[PDB]
Amino acid sequence: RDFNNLTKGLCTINSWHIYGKDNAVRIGEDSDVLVTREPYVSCDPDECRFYALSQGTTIRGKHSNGTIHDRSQYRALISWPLSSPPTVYNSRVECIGWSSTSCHDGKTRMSICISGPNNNASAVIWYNRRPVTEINTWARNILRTQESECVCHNGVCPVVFTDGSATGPAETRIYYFKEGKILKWEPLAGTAKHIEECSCYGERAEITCTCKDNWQGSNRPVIRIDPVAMTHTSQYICSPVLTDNPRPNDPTVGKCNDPYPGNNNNGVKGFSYLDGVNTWLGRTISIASRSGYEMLKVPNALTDDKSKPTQGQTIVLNTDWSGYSGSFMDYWAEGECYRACFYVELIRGRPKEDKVWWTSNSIVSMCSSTEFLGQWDWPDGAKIEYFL
Amino acid sequence: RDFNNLTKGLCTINSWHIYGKDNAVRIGEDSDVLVTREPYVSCDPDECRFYALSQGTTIRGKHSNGTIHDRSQYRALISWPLSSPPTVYNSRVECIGWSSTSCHDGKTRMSICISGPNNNASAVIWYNRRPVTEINTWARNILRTQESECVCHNGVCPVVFTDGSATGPAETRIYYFKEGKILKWEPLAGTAKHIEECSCYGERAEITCTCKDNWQGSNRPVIRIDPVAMTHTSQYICSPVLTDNPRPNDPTVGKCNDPYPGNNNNGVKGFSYLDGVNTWLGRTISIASRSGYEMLKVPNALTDDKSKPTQGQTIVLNTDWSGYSGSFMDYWAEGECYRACFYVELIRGRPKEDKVWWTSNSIVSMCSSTEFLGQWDWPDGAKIEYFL
Amino acid sequence: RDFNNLTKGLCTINSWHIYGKDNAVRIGEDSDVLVTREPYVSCDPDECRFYALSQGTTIRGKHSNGTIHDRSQYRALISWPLSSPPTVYNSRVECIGWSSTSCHDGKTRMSICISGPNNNASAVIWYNRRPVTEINTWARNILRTQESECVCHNGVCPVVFTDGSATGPAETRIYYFKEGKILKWEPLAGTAKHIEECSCYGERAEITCTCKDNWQGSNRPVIRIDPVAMTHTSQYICSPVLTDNPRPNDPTVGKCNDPYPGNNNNGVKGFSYLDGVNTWLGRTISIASRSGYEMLKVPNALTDDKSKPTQGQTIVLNTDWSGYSGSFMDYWAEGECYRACFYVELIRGRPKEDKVWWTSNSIVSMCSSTEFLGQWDWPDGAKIEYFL
Amino acid sequence: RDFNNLTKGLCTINSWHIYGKDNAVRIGEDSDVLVTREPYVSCDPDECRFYALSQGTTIRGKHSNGTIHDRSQYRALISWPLSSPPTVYNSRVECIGWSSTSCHDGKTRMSICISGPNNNASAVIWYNRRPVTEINTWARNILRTQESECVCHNGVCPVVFTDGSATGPAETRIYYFKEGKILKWEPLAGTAKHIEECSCYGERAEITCTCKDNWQGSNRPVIRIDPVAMTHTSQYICSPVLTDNPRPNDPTVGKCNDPYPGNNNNGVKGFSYLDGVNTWLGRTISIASRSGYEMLKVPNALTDDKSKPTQGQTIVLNTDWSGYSGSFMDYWAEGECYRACFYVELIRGRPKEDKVWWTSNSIVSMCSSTEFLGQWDWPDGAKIEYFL
Ligand SMILES: *[C@@H]1O[C@H](CO)[C@@H](O[C@@H]2O[C@H](CO)[C@@H](O[C@@H]3O[C@H](CO[C@H]4O[C@H](CO)[C@@H](O)[C@H](O)[C@@H]4O)[C@@H](O)[C@H](O[C@H]4O[C@H](CO)[C@@H](O)[C@H](O)[C@@H]4O[C@H]4O[C@H](CO)[C@@H](O)[C@H](O)[C@@H]4O[C@H]4O[C@H](CO)[C@@H](O)[C@H](O)[C@@H]4O)[C@@H]3O)[C@H](O)[C@H]2NC(C)=O)[C@H](O)[C@H]1NC(C)=O
Ligand SMILES: *[C@@H]1O[C@H](CO)[C@@H](O[C@@H]2O[C@H](CO)[C@@H](O[C@@H]3O[C@H](CO[C@H]4O[C@H](CO)[C@@H](O)[C@H](O)[C@@H]4O)[C@@H](O)[C@H](O[C@H]4O[C@H](CO)[C@@H](O)[C@H](O)[C@@H]4O[C@H]4O[C@H](CO)[C@@H](O)[C@H](O)[C@@H]4O[C@H]4O[C@H](CO)[C@@H](O)[C@H](O)[C@@H]4O)[C@@H]3O)[C@H](O)[C@H]2NC(C)=O)[C@H](O)[C@H]1NC(C)=O
Ligand SMILES: *[C@@H]1O[C@H](CO)[C@@H](O[C@@H]2O[C@H](CO)[C@@H](O[C@@H]3O[C@H](CO[C@H]4O[C@H](CO)[C@@H](O)[C@H](O)[C@@H]4O)[C@@H](O)[C@H](O[C@H]4O[C@H](CO)[C@@H](O)[C@H](O)[C@@H]4O[C@H]4O[C@H](CO)[C@@H](O)[C@H](O)[C@@H]4O[C@H]4O[C@H](CO)[C@@H](O)[C@H](O)[C@@H]4O)[C@@H]3O)[C@H](O)[C@H]2NC(C)=O)[C@H](O)[C@H]1NC(C)=O
Ligand SMILES: *[C@@H]1O[C@H](CO)[C@@H](O[C@@H]2O[C@H](CO)[C@@H](O[C@@H]3O[C@H](CO[C@H]4O[C@H](CO)[C@@H](O)[C@H](O)[C@@H]4O)[C@@H](O)[C@H](O[C@H]4O[C@H](CO)[C@@H](O)[C@H](O)[C@@H]4O[C@H]4O[C@H](CO)[C@@H](O)[C@H](O)[C@@H]4O[C@H]4O[C@H](CO)[C@@H](O)[C@H](O)[C@@H]4O)[C@@H]3O)[C@H](O)[C@H]2NC(C)=O)[C@H](O)[C@H]1NC(C)=O
Ligand SMILES: *[C@@H]1O[C@H](CO)[C@@H](O[C@@H]2O[C@H](CO)[C@@H](O)[C@H](O)[C@H]2NC(C)=O)[C@H](O)[C@H]1NC(C)=O
Ligand SMILES: *[C@@H]1O[C@H](CO)[C@@H](O[C@@H]2O[C@H](CO)[C@@H](O)[C@H](O)[C@H]2NC(C)=O)[C@H](O)[C@H]1NC(C)=O
Ligand SMILES: *[C@@H]1O[C@H](CO)[C@@H](O[C@@H]2O[C@H](CO)[C@@H](O)[C@H](O)[C@H]2NC(C)=O)[C@H](O)[C@H]1NC(C)=O
Ligand SMILES: *[C@@H]1O[C@H](CO)[C@@H](O[C@@H]2O[C@H](CO)[C@@H](O)[C@H](O)[C@H]2NC(C)=O)[C@H](O)[C@H]1NC(C)=O
Ligand SMILES: *[C@@H]1O[C@H](CO)[C@@H](O)[C@H](O)[C@H]1NC(C)=O
Ligand SMILES: *[C@@H]1O[C@H](CO)[C@@H](O)[C@H](O)[C@H]1NC(C)=O
Ligand SMILES: *[C@@H]1O[C@H](CO)[C@@H](O)[C@H](O)[C@H]1NC(C)=O
Ligand SMILES: [Ca+2]
Ligand SMILES: [Ca+2]
Ligand SMILES: [Ca+2]
Ligand SMILES: [Ca+2]
Ligand SMILES: [Ca+2]
Repeated sequence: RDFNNLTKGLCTINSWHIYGKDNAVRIGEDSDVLVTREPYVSCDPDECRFYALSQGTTIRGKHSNGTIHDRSQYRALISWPLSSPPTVYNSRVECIGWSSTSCHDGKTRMSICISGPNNNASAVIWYNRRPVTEINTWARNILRTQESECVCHNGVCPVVFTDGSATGPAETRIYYFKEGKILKWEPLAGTAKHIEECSCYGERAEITCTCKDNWQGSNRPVIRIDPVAMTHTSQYICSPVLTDNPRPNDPTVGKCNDPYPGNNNNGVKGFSYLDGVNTWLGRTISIASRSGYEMLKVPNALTDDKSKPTQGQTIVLNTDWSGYSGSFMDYWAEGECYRACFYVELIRGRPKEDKVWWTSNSIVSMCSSTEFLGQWDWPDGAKIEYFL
Repeated sequence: RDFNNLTKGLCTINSWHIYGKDNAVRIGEDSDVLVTREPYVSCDPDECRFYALSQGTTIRGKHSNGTIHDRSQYRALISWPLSSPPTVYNSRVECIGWSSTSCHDGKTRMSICISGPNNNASAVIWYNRRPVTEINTWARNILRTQESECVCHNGVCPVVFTDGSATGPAETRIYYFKEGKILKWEPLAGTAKHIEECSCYGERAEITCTCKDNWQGSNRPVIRIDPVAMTHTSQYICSPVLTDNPRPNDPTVGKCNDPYPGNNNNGVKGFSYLDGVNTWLGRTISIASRSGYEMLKVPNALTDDKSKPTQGQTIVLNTDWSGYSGSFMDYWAEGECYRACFYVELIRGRPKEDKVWWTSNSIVSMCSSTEFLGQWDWPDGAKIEYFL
Repeated sequence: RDFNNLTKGLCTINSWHIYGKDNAVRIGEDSDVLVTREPYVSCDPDECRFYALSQGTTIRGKHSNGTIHDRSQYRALISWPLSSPPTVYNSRVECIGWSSTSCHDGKTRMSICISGPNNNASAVIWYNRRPVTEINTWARNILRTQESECVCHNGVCPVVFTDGSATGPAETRIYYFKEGKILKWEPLAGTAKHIEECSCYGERAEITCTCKDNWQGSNRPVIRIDPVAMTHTSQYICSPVLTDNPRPNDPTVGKCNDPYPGNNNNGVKGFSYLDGVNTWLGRTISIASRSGYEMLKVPNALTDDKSKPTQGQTIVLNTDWSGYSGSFMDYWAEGECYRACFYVELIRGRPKEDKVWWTSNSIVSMCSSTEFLGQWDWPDGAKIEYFL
Repeated sequence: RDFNNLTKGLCTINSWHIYGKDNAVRIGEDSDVLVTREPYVSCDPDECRFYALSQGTTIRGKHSNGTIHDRSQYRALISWPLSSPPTVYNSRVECIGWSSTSCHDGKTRMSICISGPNNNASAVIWYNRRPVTEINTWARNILRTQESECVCHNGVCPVVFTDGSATGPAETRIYYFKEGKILKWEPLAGTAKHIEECSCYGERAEITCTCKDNWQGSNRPVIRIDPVAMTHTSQYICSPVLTDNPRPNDPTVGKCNDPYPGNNNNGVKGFSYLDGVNTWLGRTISIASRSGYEMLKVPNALTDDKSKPTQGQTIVLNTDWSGYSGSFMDYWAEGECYRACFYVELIRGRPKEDKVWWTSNSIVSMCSSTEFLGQWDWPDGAKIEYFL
């Protein structure tokens, strides 16, 4: 109909309720489920769906061997009905590639897939299910993007890309698209020293992205975008409650404009909702591996370098595997506020579980509740032994 | 379009005709059928569908081992086309959880799923396929609901929940929802001493629920709801034709306001159509187990403590496994009256058939006929030996 | 929109072109294809689909053992997209039962399924996918119907049913339905001595049904129905070109009002297009078994007791298995005439191929061409050995 | 809505971006994927889909044995969602046969399938999913057509057919269809000596077809059609950059009106975009087998007998199997020009890989970009050893 405008603020997050869970690995042990990774969730005005990068093979299939690898010609961005697993028969291919993002502007959806060899990748921007624009690699070193939904305001959908080194300064760009066309792009500015895999959400005409500094920071970089002025700023979450993985133990004081040191060249896609006292941070429980997952209410985390948790909710036990996590919201829901949501990728297989030769995942997702709900843990649920 | 109003009375039930049957267990022996239990049927203005709580695994899958358990993080309310089996590829997830209800108000559908550990469960009410309201456990002991469809009148959809003990007094509440929002809730009143798993239907602006007294009664408690005044009453079916399972043998006189004694802390979800002389009761044939199923016309069963059968129809032979049973009607059918319908869950596997490690079921459903139709029996039809 | 009216006459049939073929048995050797029999084809204003009676199991499934049996509680009328096979995942259940018919009146579809034990069967008439009317057995001996599509004119859809003996006089009735309701029914009249499994088509406000005399005739009985007056007549195809199976060899003169003798208590569902010189008869090539299939142009076959073929087309070689055959037309196609169509059931398995324990079939269907097209043969195509 | 008119010219092709890839063989190793060959892509105003000739069996199925054969009664033209594989459950049958073409005229789609024995084949033209016209073989020797999409202009959709010898002069006809009806047909004229499997596209009210001279030419014949005047011309691509397979090595000067000699009675379906300096030719890398695939910018290839490449892009490495290739465009995309697209059939199995008994393929497809994008190679990706 008309382009969606981020006119609402976030609902008060007093807890998280279960939203969707596909049990993909459990089910796929005996059905035609595609191997995936890098999943996310994204809504259209009339439906919300699961998304992920397929590996072009079923989990039980012999070609599942080797799926620990991130980039190949057999990957594609696929979407499928909420809480169903990604099967060969119900998965819709959005585009071909090994890195992606996607978002609905209120009229139709834009999907972006990057493919290519490491030194010669290219992004193709699809709009209304047709290819419209292409962008060639600018630094010839793994052109890559969000791996979770983008956000639009009045037809303008900003997207963060990075090209170049993963362990030194790289060239990050913010593209402002409208109907799949490039209105403008800027180089990253601000104090964030390295950006990768941004998780974004929008509220009150502003888009907030919590990304990952693979190079040096264990605290997360944040990019705040003005989609009208088509400008942005960047900094790090000030809070001592560190949210990357791996990471050092939490200090008593964090860093607002520099990476918090202790762990180099590694990390995991993650997210946060930065809204004053209504601030919630997601993170793996383990400081060493992609294990467990918890949400922590850390009032003013973005700007307070001594902020610590006032409430929390465990999502996945530390004795269970987690993975990437990102933000999304149903911008077309009823009500006066946007309900914050997120997903956690529950990785199974390699490298942690090497008795099998594949790597895949399932998805669990929650949204906020203004109630103070009881908590449960949500593991993948599959028994690896069954796959042997 | 407009909210549906319960303006019609029930059609005269002179017999029951076959409505739907999915043969899920037979088919699933060699196809991707999800393991389920707690099924039901519910109609939208343009389609009627089968519903059930998936176990997050196929029957042939290795994760089917252990599905005798009722609550886990791998369950979800799913719906699928009438008479098809619940397959991985055609099952639509309504919400995540281990206890549910769902009903269409004429404009859109409300689905409710409860999830959580036993001492910290919560219900999330979905409307128009979006989460709208959440209710935290009030007694910290297995918050649970109907396991069959709710009913709406002018947008108001009452739902019966129970939280607390299964073998002593508990806290049952009647919630009046409208567009997924809580208009009001009441504690249970009347003479019913314990309520669980209500089976409801509506006619002439009144909603009748036949539930189960797990604690003491072998006769069934009944809750009659006024969805306009948003008030209710409760009693037991007066009839000596006892309809819970297990149960003692039928006496010559029943109880109207107390549980009929003889069997404690056990029972099965069931239903009835209480409409004066047009009254029909469903029940297992066996007084000891979930075996067989029959419909008995017991005129004035609700109010006559000496009422006995005047007609009957066998649905499932006593040599075949049955299970839960509940009511539903197509409130959007043509004609001058609502045609009473019901389903019977045909449980296969554990605990009765323990040579297999799973527990699942298929569904059979009938609706009333004003004709006096010949009868057939409708078993699940699967051979357990094939699964060995 | 509006009820369809049989305003056109048949197109001139100069040959038959391939219309649809599902290769169900070939495909089902390694995919989730339901076991079926008694198939047919029927069109809606916007789509034409394959129909059949499922056996409630896949062909590869262990429950396929015993599917030679015609009636069980596990059968149902299913429909699926033209030329696709009947799979667990794409088959839509129309109703439950072991004998059926179905037809679209231009506004919506009426489907009829009969279920029950032999002495207590009942038909339930569905309209707009809802049960509307039920008819109890009148002779307590296998109430049964067409097994191919019915035909409507101005909302009136006549259907032929038979109840009683298969080897002596029975009680055949013609029901005139409108919106699933019974407007009227008549007992069979005319000279046809026994009627079963009528194959019908409509043209110029008249409905012609070629049925089967299981009792005595090797020539086929024909019922011509006036859907406006709601009256009918019956006789036999006069032609010496005999079209039942089994049957004696063709004589030089046939019978117009008596069964042509030579074979008792057996037969096969079949069809014909009786339109003066534009008359075409279908039949198995073998006089002993359901083997092969051919179309023969026999001018004035219905009324000329010495009529013999003037043209022909082989459909299935005598070295290949055939089975039931029936008529249907797309009453919603463009043009000035109705194009005659038919299907042939290609039965595989028992009793002819007893190395397997199942019985199923695939479907081949053709429509007429005004051209004189070259001919091909169309076998099922599966290798039974693969199933061993 | 209204018939589409070829009002735009081609976009400038500066490189090719990835459009779709189904990874059919990889996926089908462990899922219900139909065996196919002769694939293509074709768009409707609201969706673009993959098309191919099914073999009526899954790849893992036992009936896959022998699928190297081109014509049988078990083949059919099927279409399925872009980039999904052709599965038993998502494949839509357009018509039955072993040679086909299909195209949308802006209002609805026309599909053509030819079936029959070699000496008695016939084409049936479907429009709006109904059979409308039939054409009998005129030379009694494998009536055959494009194997890729046709193109329409103001409702007129020309199609090229060939009947007769594959190794001597044959009878090629150009049919001009409108709503499935024949408006006119012409015999082939011009200097092309033999025509088979034309790949066509339209721009500025002209339709260009790059075909294959199976008899003598290693350079490709080209047919340019005027869909308004319903007339055409034919010649060969003048360029010395030879594009059939097998073929001799490239000379320094080609032939404009005669086949370039060196290889007789063999070839492969291929295509080209002939647009002055914006000319791009596709071809296998190997001159001996269907191995590899590359796009070469050869300015004025059609008319310049000394034209050589000025740019290029490798699509499939010479160490990977290719096959047929053809053209298609989304005539309903936004913008001022038509974006040239093509697909490459990646054949697996026999005859090159004879350790398996089947022959199938997957599909890769690209569209042009005005950018100068980096290149990747796109192989089928399956490991034959897994199928052993
Ligand atoms: C039924 O359901 C309800 C609802 O869920 C249940 O109630 C919830 O219970 C939760 C668990 O108790 C609770 O979550 C905790 O909240 C704490 C904050 O509240 C307390 O402090 C505030 C502020 O003073 C008070 O107002 C309030 O009254 C409380 O006293 C958080 O602090 C908790 O998080 C910390 O602990 C957990 C372990 O429990 C860690 O995993 C987590 O990371 C936090 O601790 C680490 O980080 C901090 C900050 O840097 C460090 O100081 C600390 O030492 C830890 O650091 C180590 O560990 C991390 C992670 O591994 C590592 O990176 C670091 O380097 C160190 O090694 C926790 O979030 C909910 O708020 C509460 N909800 C409600 C509404 O009440 C109820 O129990 C359930 N009922 C039943 C019967 O089960
Ligand atoms: C073709 O189809 C038609 C249509 O279906 C077939 O006709 C039907 O036939 C049915 C079977 O005969 C019949 O069903 C029975 O109806 C009885 C009522 O009718 C009779 O009584 C009335 C009232 O006097 C008369 O008007 C009428 O003329 C009849 O005489 C019911 O009473 C029957 O139910 C009882 O019996 C069955 C076993 O048959 C039990 O399973 C059932 O639970 C009932 O009996 C138990 O309960 C009562 C009440 O407390 C006890 O008194 C009794 O002792 C039993 O108690 C024990 O068992 C229960 C259950 O296990 C346990 O809990 C308890 O503790 C005790 O141990 C039965 O419903 C249909 O009405 C009839 N329909 C029609 C339209 O005619 C026809 O036969 C078919 N034709 C062919 C050729 O097959
Ligand atoms: C390319 O394609 C074209 C188009 O398909 C091919 O041309 C077609 O070729 C067909 C086969 O030749 C042909 O079909 C036959 O047509 C005959 C009628 O035409 C002839 O007679 C008329 C009338 O005089 C002439 O006008 C005309 O010129 C012809 O001369 C039919 O009579 C044929 O049917 C009979 O024969 C077949 C076997 O071929 C039997 O299976 C069939 O049942 C018919 O014969 C039985 O029945 C009759 C009637 O009672 C008996 O008299 C006879 O003895 C047989 O009876 C025995 O067998 C039956 C069945 O088993 C049993 O029940 C009984 O008891 C006895 O045991 C046949 O239909 C097409 O018309 C023709 N089409 C066209 C447009 O030309 C062309 O060949 C192909 N090209 C190539 C290169 O292959
Ligand atoms: C990142 O991505 C970019 C974008 O893709 C990469 O850049 C591309 O690199 C490509 C590979 O170098 C390049 O493709 C080549 O383009 C040549 C034309 O450009 C050159 O000549 C023009 C004209 O003078 C100059 O303007 C220009 O500056 C260049 O110098 C083509 O000529 C190439 O095709 C020929 O070579 C390939 C092998 O590379 C053959 O397979 C192909 O068939 C062509 O050669 C055969 O055919 C010709 C014509 O008859 C014969 O003369 C020749 O001898 C060959 O003949 C034999 O082989 C054939 C085929 O087997 C057989 O039939 C015959 O009988 C003989 O046996 C090639 O197309 C892109 O244009 C370029 N793109 C851009 C935008 O720059 C970049 O490298 C990537 N980066 C990294 C780091 O990898
Ligand atoms: C989002 O904001 C823009 C205004 O910036 C709205 O766009 C206007 O919509 C009406 C109706 O389509 C037009 O007549 C105006 O010209 C539109 N645009 C501009 C850019 O002025 C848009 O409708 C808003 N979206 C919603 C859902 O209300
Ligand atoms: C069910 O009853 C309510 C009346 O209580 C009907 O609601 C009215 O509908 C018309 C048309 O939508 C409105 O103009 C009235 O204001 C509505 N509501 C009320 C609450 O007054 C409703 O239409 C009835 N449903 C049906 C199917 O007739
Ligand atoms: C089939 O015939 C009936 C007439 O018998 C047509 O029905 C009339 O249709 C118009 C428009 O719906 C009405 O105003 C008339 O009253 C209708 N019926 C009768 C029974 O008189 C019907 O439209 C015809 N069908 C088609 C497709 O034209
Ligand atoms: C393609 O060209 C034809 C004109 O040749 C357009 O057809 C005209 O469309 C309008 C509206 O449908 C009619 O009133 C004219 O009579 C149509 N036809 C002719 C043949 O004159 C057609 O609309 C054009 N297609 C598009 C998409 O614009
Ligand atoms: C099922 O689980 C039980 C309990 O863990 C185990 O002992 C049993 O062997 C399992 N059965 C199968 C077939 O795996
Ligand atoms: C099929 O059933 C028959 C009869 O019960 C039995 O003897 C036979 O062995 C079964 N065949 C198979 C393969 O199970
Ligand atoms: C395939 O068919 C050939 C030829 O009939 C046969 O010899 C061969 O063994 C078959 N291969 C397999 C795996 O069945
Ligand atoms: Ca880091
Ligand atoms: Ca399988
Ligand atoms: Ca009880
Ligand atoms: Ca007979
Ligand atoms: Ca050639």
